Amino acid sequence: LTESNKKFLPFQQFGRDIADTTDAVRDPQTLEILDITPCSFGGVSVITPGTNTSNQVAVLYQGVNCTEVPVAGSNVFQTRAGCLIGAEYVNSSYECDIPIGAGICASYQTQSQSIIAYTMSLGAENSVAYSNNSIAIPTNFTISVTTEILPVSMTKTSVDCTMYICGDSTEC
Amino acid sequence: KSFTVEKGIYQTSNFRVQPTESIVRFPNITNLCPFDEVFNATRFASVYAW
Amino acid sequence: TNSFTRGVYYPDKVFRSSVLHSTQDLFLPFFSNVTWFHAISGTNGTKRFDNPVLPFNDGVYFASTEKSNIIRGWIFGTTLDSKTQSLLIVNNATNVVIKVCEFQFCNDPFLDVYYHKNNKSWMESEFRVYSSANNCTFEYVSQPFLMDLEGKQGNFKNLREFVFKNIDGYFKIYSKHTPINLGRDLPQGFSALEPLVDLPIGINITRFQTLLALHAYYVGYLQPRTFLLKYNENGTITDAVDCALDPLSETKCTL
Amino acid sequence: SNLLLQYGSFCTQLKRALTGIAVEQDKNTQEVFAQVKQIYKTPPIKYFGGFNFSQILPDPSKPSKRSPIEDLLFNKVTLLICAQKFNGLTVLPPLLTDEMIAQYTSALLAGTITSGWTFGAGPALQIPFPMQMAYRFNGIGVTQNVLYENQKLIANQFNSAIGKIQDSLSSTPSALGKLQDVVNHNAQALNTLVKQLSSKFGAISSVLNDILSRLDPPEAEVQIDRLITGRLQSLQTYVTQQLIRAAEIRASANLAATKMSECVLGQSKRVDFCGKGYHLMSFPQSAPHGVVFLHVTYVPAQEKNFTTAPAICHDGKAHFPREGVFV
Amino acid sequence: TGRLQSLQTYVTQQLIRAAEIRASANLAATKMSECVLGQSKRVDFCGKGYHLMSFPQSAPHGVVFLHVTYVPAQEKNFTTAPAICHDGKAHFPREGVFV
Amino acid sequence: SNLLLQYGSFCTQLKRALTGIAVEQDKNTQEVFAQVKQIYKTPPIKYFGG
Repeated sequence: LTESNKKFLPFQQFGRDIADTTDAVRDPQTLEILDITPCSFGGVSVITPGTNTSNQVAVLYQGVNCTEVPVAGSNVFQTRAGCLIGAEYVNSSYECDIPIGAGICASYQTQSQSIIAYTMSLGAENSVAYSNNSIAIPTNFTISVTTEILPVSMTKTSVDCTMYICGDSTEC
Repeated sequence: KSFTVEKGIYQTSNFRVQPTESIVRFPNITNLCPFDEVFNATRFASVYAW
Repeated sequence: TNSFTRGVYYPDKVFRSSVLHSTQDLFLPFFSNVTWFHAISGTNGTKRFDNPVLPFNDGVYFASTEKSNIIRGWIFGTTLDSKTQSLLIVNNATNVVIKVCEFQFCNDPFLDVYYHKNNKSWMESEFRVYSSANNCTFEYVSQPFLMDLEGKQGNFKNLREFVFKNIDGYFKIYSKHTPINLGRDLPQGFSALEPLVDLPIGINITRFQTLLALHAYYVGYLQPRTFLLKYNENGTITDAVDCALDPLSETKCTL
Repeated sequence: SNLLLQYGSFCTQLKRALTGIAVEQDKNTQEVFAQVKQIYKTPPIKYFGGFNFSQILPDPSKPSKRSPIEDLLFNKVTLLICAQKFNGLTVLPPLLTDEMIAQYTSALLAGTITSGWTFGAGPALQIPFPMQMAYRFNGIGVTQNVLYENQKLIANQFNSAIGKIQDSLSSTPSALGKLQDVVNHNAQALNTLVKQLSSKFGAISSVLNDILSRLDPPEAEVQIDRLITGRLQSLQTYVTQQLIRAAEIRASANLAATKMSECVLGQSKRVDFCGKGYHLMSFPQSAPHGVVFLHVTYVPAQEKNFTTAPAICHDGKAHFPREGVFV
Repeated sequence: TGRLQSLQTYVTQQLIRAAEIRASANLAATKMSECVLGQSKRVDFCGKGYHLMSFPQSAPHGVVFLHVTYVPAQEKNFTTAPAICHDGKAHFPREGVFV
Repeated sequence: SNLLLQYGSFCTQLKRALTGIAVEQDKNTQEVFAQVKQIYKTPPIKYFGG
C-alpha cells in the first residue's frame, strides 16, 4: 500500500488499468484513495572465479534497490543491474573478465586476493596526428597466420514414433 | 551438476520477499443498536407486570 | 427524429485512466429513430389521456424536458393488477418514493373545475394511485433525483435522461441531467450516464406506463451491441463508437 | 507448485533457451561495433580540406557525447513498461550502455577521416583528407586529376548533401520503420502473454484462489490441471516465436557486420552493395537497437553522344587503346 | 499426449538448429571458393589484414582454416604534397605518393 | 464458437502471423525483379554483331 494522488470520481471504487491488474483502491472507512504495487522480487546469480583459484563468491540480486529495502557481507554497492554484495567498487579501469550489466565487469585481482568490480574500459586511449601535409609509410612487414573454426554439419538422427511412445503394447 | 566450476556468472535461484501481517478494513464506520440505552433508563415495574 | 449519440452509460464501477476498452453490454444503437410520444393530458371533462401500453423491449431509455413537475412517475409490471408484483416510482417534491408492493389499479388525477390554470394553483390532489395489498415488500425512499436548475430568460433546458434495465433479476436505474441550451430534439454532444440506483428485486417485467399529474418525452429500446469506449483523464468517457454501423467503425474496432 | 513437478522438466530448457538468446544479444553488439583495438580521437582543429563534418562528429555541449544527426534519431524512436515487471517477467539491461556505444562510433569516425582505411589492416597511418579522396576516385575508374581540379565544387556538393539528410528524416514519418517494428513486436508479444492470465481455458475461473476456496480439494486438482496446460502452451508459444525472431535479427546482425567491415574499412567493388551507384566511402551512426549508415556514392550525369570505332590503322597495323575508348 | 508433445518439441528444436548450421555451411562453402581457390579483396573476410592464401584442414563435424595474412609495421612520418609543378604544369603520380 | 472465445486470443496470433508471411512474399519479388526505375525497350532490328 502507498499514498495515491490520482483523483477518483465518487461512484467508482476500484482502480484497474491496462491488462487485468488492480492498481488502486479506496478506503472502506473514511473514504480515502490508496495506491498499490507488488513487493519486490528478482533473480539471484553467483559470480565466482572458479574452484581452481579460490572459493570466495559475490552474489547479486537483480533489480532490487538494496538501499531502499534490506536484502536480509564484505560491502554493499548500487548498480543499475541490481545490488552487488561481496565486492568493492574500485575506481580504476581495466578490461572485462566477468560481465554483469550496464558497463560493470568484475575480476579476481590483487590490490591479498579479493573480488573487485570496476567500470569497463574500451581499450588504450590513442591519438593520431592529422595535418595538412603528413604521411607515414611503413618500412617492414610481418607474415602472420591466424585461425578460424567453422561448423559444417550436425549428427544425423532418426526416431521410431510407435516404439518410443508405446512400449511394445498393442493397446497403446 | 559438478564439483568444479569455471569462472563467470551463474544464475541459481530467485529472490522473493514475504508478507508480514494482514489488514482487513471492512466498510465504514459501523452499524449499531440503541437497546443498550434501555440499560441506563432508571426504574422497573410490578410482578404480574414483567 | 433520430437519436444521434445519446444512450451510453458506465457499464461497471471501475476507474480506468486514458485507455481504450471494448464493451458487450446492452446499449442504444447509434442513429436510430425515436418516436415523439406527445400526450396532451389536459384533464378535461371525463378522460383525455394518450397513454398506450409499451412492450418493454429489453430496457427503456427515457428522455424528457418538463418545466417543474409535469412528468411524475412510472409503473412497471406485467399483468398491471394485484395478481403480480408491480414496481412504482414517484418523484415527490420532498423525497422520492419507490414501492414494489402489489396494487389493484392506479387511480386518476382529479377532474376538477374547468379553470385549471385561471386561479387553481394550490398544491393539493394527492390522487393516491397506490392501493392496499397484504403480501407487501420493502421500500427504497431516498433523495430526489429530479432537482431542476433554474432556467432564466429562456435558452436553458434541463434535459432529463434515464435508463431502466433488468439484468438477472437486478433492476438498474441510470440517470443524468444536462442543463444545456437546446432548440432541437436530443442536441449534439456526448453525455455518459452515471449509475444511480440498484434493486435486488427479481420479477418478470414486460410492460410499463408513465404518471403525469397535470391539473413531450422520447422512449427508445436497447439492444445488445459491442462498443469501443474511451476513458480519458479521471475516468471520463469522452467518446464511444459502434462496431456494426459502417465498415469504418468495424476497422476502428479491429485496430 | 507441487503439480508442476509431475509434468517433469519442461521449463528448464525454457529458462535455458532464453538464456542463450540473452547472451546472443550481447554478442551481436560486439562485432558490429568493436571492430577496432584502440579508441582514437580527432584533433581540436576541424578543417578537413573544406569538408564540413559538424553533423556527424560529437558535440560536447550536451552531457551525452553524441552527434546532432543521431540526436534526431533518439527522439523519433519511442518506447506500458510498468506493468511488464509485475508478473515475473524481467527485462535485463544491455551489457554495453549507450555512452560507450557512441564511443565506439566516435572511434570509427576518427580512424576513418584521419587514417584513411589502413587502420583496419594494421597500425593506423595518418594521411590528409584531400588525398584520401584521390585514392577512392582511383578505385572506380577515374583519374586523380579530376578531384583537385574541382576540389571546391565537390566540397560544396558534399556539404549541402549532408544537410538534406537531417530534414529528410523529419519530413518522412515512415523513415525509421525498421527499428520501430523491433520494439513494437516485443511489447505486443509481452501484452498478449500477460493477457493470457485472464483466460480460463475451459475451467471454472481464472483465479487460482477461487478454485481452491469455492471448490473442495479432491476435484480441485483436475480443474487446475486444465488451467496449467493452458498457461503452459501460452508460455511455450512465446519462446518458439522468440526463437524464430532471434534468428532473423542474427541474419541482419551478420549483414551489418559485413557492411562495417567492407563499406567503412575500405572501398567495396560489389555493385549496389554499399550504395546506389559507384561507392566512395561510408559513415556509421548509432541508433536504438540498430545502426544507421550514411553511404556516399558517385553518380554520373549530363550525357553527350559521340561516334566511335574500335581500332585505328596507321602504318598497316592495327592500334588499340591502352585504357580508354576511341571517340 | 504428454509423450507426443515431447517429440513435437524435440523436432521443432532440431529444425531451428539445423537452419543455423546450414547458414554456417554456406559461409564455409563461400570461404573455400574465395579464400582458397583464389585471392579475395573483401576486407576482413579471409582474416585480419591483407590476405594472401589459406589452407583447409579437416575437423570432426567442421572445418579449420589457416589464413596467411600480411601486416605492415615500422612506420615513419614524412612530408608530402598532392602533386609536382615543374614547368608551369602540374605532375601527378601514376602509382605512388610524392614523399 | 462459444468455447473458442473462452480460450483467449489463439486466433489473433495465428491470423497476424499468416498475414506477415503473405505480405512478405509480395515484398520478396520487389527486390529480385524491380531493380530498375524505367522500363527499357529493345530495338526492332536485332543484329547484335552476329
